Parts: sequence; C-alpha cells; structure tokens
Amino acid sequence: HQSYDCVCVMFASIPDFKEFYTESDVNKEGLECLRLLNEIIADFDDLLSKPKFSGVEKIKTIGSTYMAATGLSQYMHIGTMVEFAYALVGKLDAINKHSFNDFKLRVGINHGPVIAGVIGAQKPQYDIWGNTVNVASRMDSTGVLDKIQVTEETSLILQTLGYTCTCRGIINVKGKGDLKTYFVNT
Amino acid sequence: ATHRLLLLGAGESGKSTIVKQMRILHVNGEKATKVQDIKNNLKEAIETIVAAMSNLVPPVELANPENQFRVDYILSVMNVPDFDFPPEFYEHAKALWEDEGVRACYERSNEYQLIDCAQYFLDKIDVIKQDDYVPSDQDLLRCRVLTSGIFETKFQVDKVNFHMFDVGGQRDERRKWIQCFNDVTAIIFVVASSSYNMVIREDNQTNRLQEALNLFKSIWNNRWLRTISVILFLNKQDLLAEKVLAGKSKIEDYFPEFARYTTPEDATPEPGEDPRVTRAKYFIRDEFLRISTASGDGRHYCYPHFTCAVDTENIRRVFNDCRDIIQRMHL
Amino acid sequence: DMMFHKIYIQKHDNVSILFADIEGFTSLASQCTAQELVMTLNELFARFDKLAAENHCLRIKILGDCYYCVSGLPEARADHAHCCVEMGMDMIEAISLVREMTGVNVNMRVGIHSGRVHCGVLGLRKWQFDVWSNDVTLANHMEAGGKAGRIHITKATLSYLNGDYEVEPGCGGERNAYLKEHSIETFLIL
Ligand SMILES: Nc1nc2c(ncn2[C@@H]2O[C@H](COP(=O)(O)OP(=O)(O)OP(O)(O)=S)[C@@H](O)[C@H]2O)c(=O)[nH]1
Ligand SMILES: Nc1ncnc2c1ncn2[C@@H]1O[C@H](COP(=O)(O)OP(=O)(O)OP(=O)(O)O)[C@@H](O)[C@H]1O
Ligand SMILES: C=C[C@@]1(C)CC(=O)[C@]2(O)[C@@]3(C)[C@@H](O)CCC(C)(C)[C@@H]3[C@H](O)[C@H](OC(C)=O)[C@@]2(C)O1
Ligand SMILES: [Ca+2]
Ligand SMILES: [Ca+2]
Ligand SMILES: [Cl-]
Ligand SMILES: [Mg+2]
Repeated sequence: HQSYDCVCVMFASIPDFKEFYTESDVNKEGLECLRLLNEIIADFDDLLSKPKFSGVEKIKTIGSTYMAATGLSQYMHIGTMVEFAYALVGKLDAINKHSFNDFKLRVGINHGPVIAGVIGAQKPQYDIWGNTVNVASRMDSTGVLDKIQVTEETSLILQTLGYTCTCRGIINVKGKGDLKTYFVNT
Repeated sequence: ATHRLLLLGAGESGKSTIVKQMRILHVNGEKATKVQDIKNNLKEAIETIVAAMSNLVPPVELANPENQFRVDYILSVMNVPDFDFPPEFYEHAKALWEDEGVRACYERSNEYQLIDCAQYFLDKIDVIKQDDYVPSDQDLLRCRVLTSGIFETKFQVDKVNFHMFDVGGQRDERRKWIQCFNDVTAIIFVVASSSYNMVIREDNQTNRLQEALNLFKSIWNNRWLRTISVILFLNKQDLLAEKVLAGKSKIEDYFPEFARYTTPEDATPEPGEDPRVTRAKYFIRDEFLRISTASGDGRHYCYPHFTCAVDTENIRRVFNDCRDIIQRMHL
Repeated sequence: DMMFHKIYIQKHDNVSILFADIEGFTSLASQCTAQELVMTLNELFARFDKLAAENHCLRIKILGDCYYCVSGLPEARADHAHCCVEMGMDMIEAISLVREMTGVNVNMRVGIHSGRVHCGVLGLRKWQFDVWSNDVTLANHMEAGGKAGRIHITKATLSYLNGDYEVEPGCGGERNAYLKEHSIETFLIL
C-alpha cells in the first residue's frame, strides 16, 4: 500500500436521515428505515458503473455519509468529483419523488496528498488517511444543505474549470486553525 | 392466509373511518374518552363557521343581530385549552346554528376549512349536551380526530387474517408511508369524492380532488409499487349526490373537462339514482382510471368501488367485493 | 426482491456495543508526518484486531481514529457484556505501550451500551459489515461522553454484567446532550 499526491476526496452525508430513523413495531423496529437507506445508497452505487464516473472510486459509507475519491487510478479529476456530487443529488431527489420525503444532501469536497491502503490483518479493507481527508470530512459537517463546500485551493481550481464560488467565511478546523471556505453556485 | 392492507389517501379522505367500520363489522369505560372528542368536534364546528362569517367575500351578516353577543361569546372561548363545556355553551351554539345568516355561512363552507361532521353534530346539540349521553355507532363514525403516525389493526374474517395500516393523509405525514410499502397485499386508496369544490388544509389553495389525483398518480407510478394493485375507494358518495342534486356549485367550473363528459355504457347505477349523480360519480372514477391505464402493463390493476365510509351497510358490501379480489390477488 | 432491492440485514438482541476513540489525536498528528502516523495507526489497530478475536468481539469498522466492535456477534453469547469490558481493558493497556513509545499524552476513550442491533450491509458496491440502531447510536454517544482511559458503561450494560466489575457514578449527562436529554444513568470502571 502506497502514498499519493493529488487525490480529490468527497464526503456527502444526509443530516435529515437521523431524524427519519425510527424504531417501532410498525416499521419492524427500524428495519424499514434501514430499507429505504439501502435503496438510496444502492442508487448512489448505480453511478460508479457509469462511463464518465469510471474514475470515481467509492471508499466506504458512514451511516448515511457516502465517501468517495477521484485520482487513485491533470485537475479534471477534481471536476469529475463535482459532476459526481451533483449526480448524487439527482439520485437523492429521485428518491424524494417516490418516497414522499424531503432529503437534502450536504457535500464537502477537498484535495491533496493522501495515503491509501489496507488496515488490520483480520478483514483487509481499502481506506485513505491523512490531513486532506480530515478536512474533506470537516467541510461536509460544517456545510449547508444542497451546497458543495470547498477550501480556498479547490475554490481556485474549480474557477479555472468554469465553476463559480461564493465565500462561506471562515472555519475552525481542529488542528489546522481558521481557514477560508467556498460554495459552488447551483 | 394473512394479508397486509395499507390505507392511503389525502387528509380527511376517510382512512380512519374505514378502520372504525372494520371494528364494527369484524371485531369485538373506553367510550367516555371519545365523548370528550365529540364535544370538541362540536366546539370547533360552530367556532369555525362564525369566524368565517366576516372574512368571506362578500361577507355574510347575521339574520338576528341579537346573536352578535353569542358570536362574541364563541370567539372569546375559541382558544381556551381545557374547555369546561358549560350549559351556556350549548345554548349559545344552538342559537347561532338556528340563525339563518349563520346557516348561509355553512352553505358557503367550501370557501373555508370546515370538518365533515359539522352539520351532523350541530343538528343534535340537545342530544350531546346531556351528562349521561352515550354516543351512537354513527356518532363514533362521524367523530373526527386527525391521525398522525402509523397504527396497525389486526382482525379475522371467515378464518382469513387482515393487517390494516392506517396512516396520515397530510403531507408531513406522507413520509412515513414508505415503511408499509414492502410486503403489502394491496393498497386501499381513499378519496373525498365530494371535495371537488374545496382546497386543502396544507396550503388553502391546492384543489382537494386535484390533490388526490396527483397523490394517486404518485402511488400508481411508484417504483416500489409496480406490482401492487390498488383498490380505489371513491368515498363520500352521499355528499357527492347532495352537491350534484343541490347544483349550487358545479363541476365544469372547477374541472372544465366535465362539460365534455357523457355517461359510460357499462354504467351500473343504483336503483332510483338521478342520472346527474350517475354522470358525476362516474366522471370522477374515470379521471382516476386515466392514470390506471397509461401505465401498469398488466403488472398491476385497479379496482374502483363507490363507497360511503359512514355507511356500515355499504362498507360490508364493498369490502366483500374486495375479499373476492384478494382471494385470487395473492396467487 | 423484484421491487425493493434485496436487503442483507438481520435483527440481533442481547448484544453489547463497544466504541473507542483517541484522546489527543491531532496533538499526535502534530508530531509525526503523514506516513509516520499511519504506521502508528495501523500498528495499533492490527494490535486491536487480535484482542477482539480473543475477547469474542467481532470488529465492525475503522473510522479514522474511531475503532468499534461488538460482542454477541456473529452468534449469540451470554458473555456479551463481560467481553467488551475485558476488551476496553486490553485496549487501554494496548494504547499504553504505544503511548510510552512516543512520549506524549494520548489515550483511548471507551464507551459501551447493550441491547438490540440490526447488522449487515448497505448498497451494492464496496460492502462493509456494519451495525445500526439507537443502541449503537447510544453506544457511540457513550464514547463521546466518555472519560480518558476509563470504560463508560450504561444502565443496560450493568444488568448484563452480573456485577463482577466494581463501578462508580458516571455523570454522562454533563459530558453529552443526547445522554442528558435521555436521562441515561452512566457508570465508570474500577
Ligand atoms: N358524509 C360522509 N362523511 C364521511 C364519509 N367518510 C368519512 N366521513 C367523515 O369525514 C371525516 C374525515 O374522515 P377521516 O377518516 O378522519 O379521514 P382520514 O383519512 O382519517 O384523514 P387523516 O387521518 O389522513 S388526516 C370523518 O369525521 C368522517 O365521519 C362519507 O362517506 N360520507
Ligand atoms: N477515514 C475516516 N473515516 C471516517 N471518518 C473519518 C476518517 N478520517 C477522519 N474522520 C473524521 O474526522 C473527525 C475528527 O475527529 P476528532 O476531531 O473527534 O478527533 P480528536 O482530535 O481526537 O478530538 P476529540 O479528542 O475531542 O475526540 C472524526 O469525527 C471522524 O469522523
Ligand atoms: C444510519 C443509521 C443511523 C440512524 C443509526 C446508526 O446506528 C448510525 O448509523 C451509527 C450510530 C452506527 O451505524 C455506528 C457508527 C456511527 C458512525 C456512529 C453511526 C452514525 O452516527 C449514523 O448517523 C450518521 C452520521 O450517519 C447513525 C446514527 O445513523
Ligand atoms: Ca474522533
Ligand atoms: Ca478523536
Ligand atoms: Cl380527497
Ligand atoms: Mg386518518
């Protein structure tokens, strides 16, 4: 297992889901809730097989948080991740139509050096580590619904590729301090 | 031998009643709590009518301005939490309900949000006020309490098992529906047939029937419901005829396509039924069937029934037509 | 199966959910380099993995600095409480040696609840066995509302313990709002 240099990490969680989760005899003690979640994630997995998303490598899923990365295979890989993150919205919206719900996805996207590999000799599973990731996650959680939050670096890169950015303000990243953040325009 | 039925339909559509009817028909201290509920229905029925009187366009005036004070009594108690329901209340209520100007307001009710049981309870106030009052079965049927959440009710019919799931018809309630989508025998979809001249509680603008149709189209074309048939319940059939025969408000004025419509050949009208009613009730059914023909492809079908939910004599009948359908619609 | 996707999930009662996090993770990140960190992280969680197999815990996932297993799975166990307790013990011991090797204040913060779970996998691509329920959600908050180098247990986790370990007032309501607003009586281990 090896290191890398320019990997684009995206976290997309679903804040509205934790509320929607119930445990009652009617929903078979939270099974039906987890059943819709399956349908949603499975819709998100139906995007990786697409051709323009062949570069997207899904890492794992934290509860309702979908975690993926591009560039594990110049900066076109950062743009892809956005077209992907857009796509999840189309997939999460689709569900809403049929499921009479109002889920909104919240997207944090960062980039930089990461280390990718296997951890533990029990069940070997693929995972990426380092600062780049930690920020990616921290930008999701401090994000706004229907909006993609990006760092100052990513702000710039997307501006070359024709995406416009609106400054969120400043964030206290645990260990990296105050820093400027951005939203891509719908 | 166990079937799980799920009751869907917009708010006030009739779901809650249908279950009540099953308790009547096929099931077995407790009612004293419901007596309170019935009184509540009464309170808010009259208090809503009076409140509407001024905000209506044009406004409606009392036929006896003596009643102005009673009108003031009603609005003074409108929001009072645990109301004592004193004998004053009933006296002033009847007085107003007697007042012709107040009745004129009720006769224009479709222009504001008013429960279905208003007239029914108001007409029997001297019955309700008694301290040893016991509600009739029909009184239990007509008593309106909004359902929030999912409530299962099991029962047995000729050694066959049913699981009925009552849900909330309103929009913030439609999210919970999902939990009953998997492993369902069929949908019972209920519709306020009579509510063609009305808007919804949710936003005071969207037409109730037009809402029910769009909600239906959602269910009929749902990704998790592709193989489930939907037993359509066109409810409030009494109230429809009442409105059609009254002819005060018209259908072609809310749904202009009705002007075109003529009555179908396969018409099976009830004995002594006015053609006008026949023409109206089947038009409504046909609007719904246009959604059950565009998609489905013989993977799931639709079974209409004209139903009056507060008619136990009609519910046995229609639910018997349904038992016939399910016996082969689990094979 | 033809309309809903196939669900690979099943209910499991009488199980005990251990959650463990690292106090002083960023302060350690500050000393070593990107790689030097992953070595220390992989070494600890490989170390952790062995202990779980002995202490009859089935490890679920590793979420950065978050390690969490659960005894009572894959198959039922009457030890299910005692295992997690013995697990956290070994874990606070397992961090010790690796902490002394760095010479900086790093520690494990443990949290355990009991009860019922659902377990299995979600989606289609990239399956990873996971658990879900309020009891998991509670267990998680126990770790969050935990204290450094101590094992944070619930009212339910003492009634599966049969009182073999000596406990003391937890006061979890003051360290976490979910714990407070649900009036969970918490305890600590001696
Ligand atoms: N006249 C007449 N009244 C009816 C009929 N069906 C139901 N009602 C009345 O309408 C009222 C509303 O019906 P209800 O059963 O509460 O709708 P709902 O489906 O439960 O509405 P919700 O719980 O989703 S918000 C009830 O008080 C009932 O008595 C009918 O066929 N004819
Ligand atoms: N690979 C990953 N998988 C899942 N989550 C991750 C990953 N990497 C980082 N995270 C997230 O990074 C977040 C930051 O951790 P946190 O700040 O709590 O650690 P800490 O510095 O030890 O602080 P504390 O001592 O208060 O717990 C975590 O909540 C975690 O969910
Ligand atoms: C997905 C289901 C649900 C409702 C229930 C559940 O058990 C969780 O998955 C746990 C607790 C649980 O799966 C254990 C890990 C972790 C990461 C702690 C989860 C998250 O906090 C989830 O919420 C998030 C943020 O996705 C949460 C709470 O969500
Ligand atoms: Ca942490
Ligand atoms: Ca930490
Ligand atoms: Cl309706
Ligand atoms: Mg109801």
